Amino acid sequence: TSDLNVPNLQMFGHTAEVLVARFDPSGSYFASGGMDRQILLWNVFGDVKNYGVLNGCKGAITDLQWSRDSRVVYCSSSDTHLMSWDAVSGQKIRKHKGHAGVVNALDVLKVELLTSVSDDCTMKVWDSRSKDCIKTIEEKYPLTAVAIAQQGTQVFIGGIDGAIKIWDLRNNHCSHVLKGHKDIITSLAISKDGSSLLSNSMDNTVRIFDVKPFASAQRQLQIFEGAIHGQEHNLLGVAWSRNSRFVGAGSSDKNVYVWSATGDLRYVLPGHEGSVNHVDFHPHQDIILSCSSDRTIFLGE
Amino acid sequence: MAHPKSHTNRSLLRQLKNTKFFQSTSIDWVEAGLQVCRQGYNMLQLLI
Amino acid sequence: ELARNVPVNEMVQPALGPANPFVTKEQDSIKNSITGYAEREYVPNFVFNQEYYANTHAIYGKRNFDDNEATTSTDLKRKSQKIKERREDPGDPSILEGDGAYKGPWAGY
Amino acid sequence: RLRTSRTKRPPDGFDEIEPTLIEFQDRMRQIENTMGKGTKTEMLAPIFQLHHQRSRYIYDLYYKREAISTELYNWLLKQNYADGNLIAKWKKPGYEKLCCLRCIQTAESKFGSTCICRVPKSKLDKDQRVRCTHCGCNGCASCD
Amino acid sequence: SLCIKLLHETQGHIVTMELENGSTYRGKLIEAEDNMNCQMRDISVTARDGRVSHLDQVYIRGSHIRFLIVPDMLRNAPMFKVGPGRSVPLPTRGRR
Amino acid sequence: TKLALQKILSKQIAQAVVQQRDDPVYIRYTPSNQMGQALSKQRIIK
Amino acid sequence: TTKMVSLLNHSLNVTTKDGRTFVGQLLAFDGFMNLVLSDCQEYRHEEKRMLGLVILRGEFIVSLSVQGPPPMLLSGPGVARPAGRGIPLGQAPVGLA
Amino acid sequence: DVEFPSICERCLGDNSYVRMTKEPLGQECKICSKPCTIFRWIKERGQKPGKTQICVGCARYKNCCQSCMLDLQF
Amino acid sequence: GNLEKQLNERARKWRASQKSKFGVKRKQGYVQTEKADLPPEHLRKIMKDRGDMSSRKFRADKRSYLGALKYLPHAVLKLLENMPMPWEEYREVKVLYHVTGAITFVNESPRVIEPHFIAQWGTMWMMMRREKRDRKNFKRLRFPPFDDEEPPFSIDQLLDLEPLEAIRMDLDEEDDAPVMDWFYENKALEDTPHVNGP
RNA sequence: CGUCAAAGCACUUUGCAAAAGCUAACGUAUCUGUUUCUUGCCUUUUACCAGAAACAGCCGUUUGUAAGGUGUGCUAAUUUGACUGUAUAGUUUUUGUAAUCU
Ligand SMILES: [Mg+2]
Ligand SMILES: [Zn+2]
Ligand SMILES: [Zn+2]
Ligand SMILES: [Zn+2]
Ligand SMILES: [Zn+2]
Ligand SMILES: [Zn+2]
Repeated sequence: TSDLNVPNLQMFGHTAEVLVARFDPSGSYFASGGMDRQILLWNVFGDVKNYGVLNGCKGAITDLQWSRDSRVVYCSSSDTHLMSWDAVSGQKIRKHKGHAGVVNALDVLKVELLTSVSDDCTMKVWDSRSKDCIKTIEEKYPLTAVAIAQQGTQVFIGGIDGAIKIWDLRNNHCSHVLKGHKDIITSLAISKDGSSLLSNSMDNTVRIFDVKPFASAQRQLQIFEGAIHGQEHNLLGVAWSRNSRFVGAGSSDKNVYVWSATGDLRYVLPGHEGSVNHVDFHPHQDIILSCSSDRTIFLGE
Repeated sequence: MAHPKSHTNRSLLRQLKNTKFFQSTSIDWVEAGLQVCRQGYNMLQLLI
Repeated sequence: ELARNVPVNEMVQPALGPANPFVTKEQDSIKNSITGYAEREYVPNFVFNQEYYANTHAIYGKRNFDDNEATTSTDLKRKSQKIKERREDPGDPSILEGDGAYKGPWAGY
Repeated sequence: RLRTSRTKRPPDGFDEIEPTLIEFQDRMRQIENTMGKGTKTEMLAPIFQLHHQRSRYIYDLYYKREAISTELYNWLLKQNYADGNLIAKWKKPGYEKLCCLRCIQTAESKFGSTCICRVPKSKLDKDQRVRCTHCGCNGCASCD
Repeated sequence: SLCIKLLHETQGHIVTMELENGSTYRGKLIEAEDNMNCQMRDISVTARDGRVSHLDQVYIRGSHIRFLIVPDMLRNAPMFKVGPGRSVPLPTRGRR
Repeated sequence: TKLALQKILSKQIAQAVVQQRDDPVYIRYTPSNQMGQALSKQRIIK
Repeated sequence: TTKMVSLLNHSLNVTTKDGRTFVGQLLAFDGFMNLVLSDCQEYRHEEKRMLGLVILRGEFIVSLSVQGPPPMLLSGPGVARPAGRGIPLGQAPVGLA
Repeated sequence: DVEFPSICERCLGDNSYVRMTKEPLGQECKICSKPCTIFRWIKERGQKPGKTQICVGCARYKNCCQSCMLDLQF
Repeated sequence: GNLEKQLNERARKWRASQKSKFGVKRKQGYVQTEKADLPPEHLRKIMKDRGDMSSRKFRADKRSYLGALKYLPHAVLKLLENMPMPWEEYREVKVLYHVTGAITFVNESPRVIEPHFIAQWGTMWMMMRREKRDRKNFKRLRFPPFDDEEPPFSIDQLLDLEPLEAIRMDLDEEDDAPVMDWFYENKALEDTPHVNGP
């Protein structure tokens, strides 16, 4: 039901747990990285082989984000850094410093704006050339995941408190909280249009919220059970489909979960050898990507 | 005279040092010689 | 090694049989080894270690029936305080033959 | 290590601490000769004991009573009168009272773990407070 | 400097230059200096109005030069890196 | 055939260099009702 | 003067003390900002003249501006292979057993 | 994949979580007289470690426990 | 109470997990360390206790003790390669030994400065010629030096004696000022900027 | 010496990879073995004799790279790289022979 040569494709590589693997915005390429301090670039169609490796990072790739140009790659390292890798040549462009802990998550803007959080209880927004944090937000407990709105003024940061913080970069007014969760928010992902937020938390419930200035109270849309988190306190990802009607998630119970956005479970397919850190959908076809802490990444439909 | 052939660096002593059955220290040379002589004598006696 | 991706609701997977009475308890379970089932799993070291630690501690507590302690940050030091006071002092090096001879980590109880 | 009558004279602060180092050497010899009462690895435990004690004596000379000059202390480390690596471990937090250096490294254990002595006694059960097999250590953790 | 190096390169060719008067000179360059003093042969002077005269040997002072039209095939002349002390752009083999 | 022959050849050739290959593997194990009793909880191995 | 180096090989138009304008490609400059322009056109008030390789004196130059951009991974250890998913009979997190 | 030796949970300890090591070709089967791998673990803290004594071919043809040799059914 | 303590405990556990996963010096959750050197008395005691291996206390190690017979010639080569030169009274060698006490490889290579080596050996040539001329009665060492059935010499009493004096030229106070303090060292200029390092 | 850039730096342990492209010392040093030939001494074998060709082993060396150790720092230290790098109002360019109209 796609252009893939095989319905299921196992990808072998890396020397340790793989923590992130993200599609190119064009849907033609994707990269992967993990505890081996290495980034691997792939080809979605054809022989599905490597065409480059991104060496030089001095830490585990906690997260990475493709650029809209599909020419530069931004990687977040556990060693309190944020490198900019030129995909087509493989040289160091810039290294953004300023954090004080492991940088957990990263996101990119529709405008060259980067955002990140780290265990130093801070959030920093970076210009692609400033090499310094133009804005910094300080919290009381460490932050775990970020989501930037494609429009470019609201950022959603989820951390220990179990409540999503919405920050307006210009306003600096924060008296609006998306309460409802009760434990650590592992990942956040914004819908393609920018109306709905996907949240996953260690309180075992994958929930969905609406992102609008106006609401009819109880902004909580619905919750999904089943996706359970283990005792390793991993950062499990969630994904938005290209049509934003199928929400995806990974669970530490060796399960990949796809929901119909209406509360009905759709996929329960097992197949992983360890906790599945990240899950993603192809922006064009019905491919689903899996990334588990077992040195392997799965292809999908 | 043969031009040396390419090969990766390998050494017996480093491989042995990697294992947990070998330790390291610094001693007088004469003490090491006496130890080697005694060990060789004991080995030859045990095979006889 | 199921090669076809397939939805959830046809995952009941029924045996479709009279469910033979003749099988005994020794056949109710599927296994690879003679004793039971065993298969690969990618557990990171730390989680396996700490949870095994907790289970061993619980087993010892059940065996000895002595579970009258708490857990906190300062409570760790407070628990260590009495074990320290029970211990004899460590001597001072260069005092070396009795009458306060140095014994450090090797000090008894 | 061994010094002759015609060797270069050690720094000035050496002679007043020379006799106790001599005593350390004497007892190390006695331990070498002394045989029996243990398994293959237990008879080798008192060596590390005295070695740690000797290094601690030198460490106490410098870092706690400033009784020796820096020149003499570098000389002592260079003459192997003290273990530089053990002192380096003693200078960082969490290893103030380290027993030896074999009880910290994980490549010498069956399951890639440090020794029992490195573990605080508060989380250790009362029954499993035993003597280390590496060196007889009875608790390294800084808390104790 | 690279510009005076190119001007020196031109010597022996035919170069056209105009001075602060507005007159243009068409002749063979035979000498040049760091000051851009130039020696010329077989000059065909075109005045500002348009009058055409001829000269045989001139020594134009450098300070009265606007620009020169160097022959085209000197576009590929090498532009060498110049160190701090060096006064002529030449190939280098030492430190810099 | 190439794969099978290469595998058997590497196995045969492998029979002096000190072997250094140490890395833990974890396995999820399930006991099964040996002598009645009440079975046992699931175990995993290091 | 480091910025001036960034203008090498760019296309430049230079207004002169006379008032003319030369357009062309920059080859090399000078400390006195003597300019070397390749494929130079003359703007005399507008009249077009081909000049070619031209060396402008430093005094003659008044201002300059650009008009155009300058004319302009090995392998990895990854290998893919098809495979299927093997369903386990358990439902528990990796740590818990 | 040379995965496990078959041992009953009576001599596998009362802890649901134990660690064990293998030494390939470490002993000759006390029945097969065959090169077989050894497995060592700890039943419970404070007793001597156990180990498997018979190969995988045996204790399976006999339906027995490789360490305690009590039959796995009775 | 309540919220503050609960969030503090949750942050504690999360930070412990993060430290384990991405520790400063941790590889797979454990701290990294380097294989260190044991005191020489460890090896001395091992070799003293083992003796002639005529005790059942070490009966489990005999197979390994005998298997090191395969690598003994390597130990012989490493020992003979590092024999002390005439101008040094004693030489301390980095050694690598079996915990059994089975084998003992001198784990070093005798790297020297070539001009320095040639100068030292030319000096030895001068002094040896001078002493052969001046001795007037040279008593050669007998062979074998020790009695056939004599027990091997005890290291306990070899460490108590003064190591006597070696062949050393009287280097001039002024003419040979540059090389006075290091001409007869083992690692001549190890700690000076004249050599890269240890 | 100066400016700019990024890299903590000095020393050191271990793993992996590579080492003639344009005829030239990876090692200014120097051993052993196998196969196929030709020899020497030879009652037969090992052990040998000494030349060649084709192959290997061992003792060593250099570089890149990755993860650590020790000592000092990040409230600065060092290393690496790049650079069209310096004065100057008094004639040869940057402290105006300019305005005025045409
Ligand atoms: Mg015969
Ligand atoms: Zn200890
Ligand atoms: Zn110890
Ligand atoms: Zn210990
Ligand atoms: Zn059993
Ligand atoms: Zn058998």
